[PDB]
Order: sequence, then C-alpha cells, then structure tokens
Amino acid sequence: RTELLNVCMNAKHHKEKPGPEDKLHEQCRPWRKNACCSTNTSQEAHKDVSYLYRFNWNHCGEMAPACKRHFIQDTCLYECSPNLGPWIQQVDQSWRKERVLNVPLCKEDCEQWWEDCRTSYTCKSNWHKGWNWTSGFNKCAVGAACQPFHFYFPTPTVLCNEIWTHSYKVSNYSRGSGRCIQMWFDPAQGNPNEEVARFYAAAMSGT
Ligand SMILES: Nc1nc2[nH]c(CCNc3ccc(C(=O)N[C@@H](CCC(=O)O)C(=O)O)cc3)cc2c(=O)[nH]1
Repeated sequence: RTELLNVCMNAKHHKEKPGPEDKLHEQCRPWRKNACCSTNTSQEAHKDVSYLYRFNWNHCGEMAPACKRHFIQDTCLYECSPNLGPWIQQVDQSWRKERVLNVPLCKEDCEQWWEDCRTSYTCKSNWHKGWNWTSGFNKCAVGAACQPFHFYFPTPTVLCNEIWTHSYKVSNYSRGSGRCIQMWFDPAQGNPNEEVARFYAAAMSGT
C-alpha cells in the first residue's frame, strides 16, 4: 500500500478503482464525481435488509427514519469514498480482504448520529459480531435484550467507535477543520475529505 489517495479498499462490493458514477442513488449522490460503489451498491444502501449484507436495521422494532438515514450515509461513505486510503488495512475474513480502521469522524457527524438515534432501539453494542443469522438476516441474540439506543451506546464516541468494531475513531476536530472525515457534506461545496486524506497520508508517510 504505497498510494493511499483516490483508491478503493478491497471489501465485498467495492470497485477496483475509483470512477465517475452519475447514476448513484439519493444519499450516495455526493460521490457521483468519484466513487468506489456501483449504481446498484448505492441503491441497496438505502434499503432494508439489503442485497449488500442482508443487514436488518429494524432488529429491535422499526428504526426511526431520522436515525436510519445516518446508517445509510455511513454505508455510502464506506462503500463509496475514494478518500479512506490512510486508514485501510488487511484483515482477511470470509467477506472482505481489507477494511478501514480508526477513521477520524468529525465530532458533529458523530454527535448528530448519536443524537438522532436516541428514540430508536438496539440489542447489541457490536453490530459486526454476534447476530443469529438463521432467519436469513441478523436477528437479536438474546431476544429480550432490546433496550433504548443510548443504553448500549452511552455517549456519541461509544456509538461511532464500537458499533462498527473501530472503523471510526471520533476526532476532537470539528467539521471543516480539514482534519476529520465528514460522512455528511454538501457536494455543491466540494468534497472535504479529499483534503483530509491528503493531509493524513503525509503525516504517516515514508516508513
Ligand atoms: N463505517 C463502517 N461501516 C460499515 N458497515 C458495514 C457493513 C457490515 N455489516 C455486517 C455485520 C455483520 C455481518 C455478519 O454476518 N456477522 C457475523 C460474523 C461476521 C464475520 O465476522 O464474518 C455475526 O454477526 O456473528 C454481516 C454484515 C461495515 C462497516 C465498516 O467496517 N465500517
């Protein structure tokens, strides 16, 4: 891994290389200029128990729209961003050779994500391992474990870090500091992650 900019990780769905995709679905739209995902990938992002991972958001009763939308953006960011290089690593599992680890999510993105989920419900604090997939999609391990979302994710930083086994590492930096990744941004104002990736690829450069 010598070049960490304008590159796609090697997971279950990514393309080999970044590239224009003017047909991306609704929330994935800000990556139409340069994406790692396909029209279909972005399309399944937005759906319940998707073709992507058969993942069930409504494992603890219906998940509130205001919350689910954040998960859809995350999915977009993970499946579409070309600027995640500096945090790519190898792990070698049955469904992805590579993945991202300790992405410095902008303080607010995390807080807002945390905030919008207050009303929703979950049963696990780790959404990568532990689900009963018998049914065809992930169901609750201990069916009676269903608690308020903030019960398993007490603070924002807990949510963003632990829910995806440390794919994020919530930065102290705020949106626009040039030092953290935004999973929400206005494409009309340009892709702010492009400068963030470039910065961090230099701070860890050489050996
Ligand atoms: N930011 C960010 N978002 C992300 N979204 C996703 C999507 C990832 N969803 C899935 C989570 C769990 C499963 C699953 O079958 N688990 C098994 C064990 C999984 C395994 O080790 O083989 C279990 O329950 O025991 C499938 C998809 C990743 C991911 C990520 O890495 N980062």
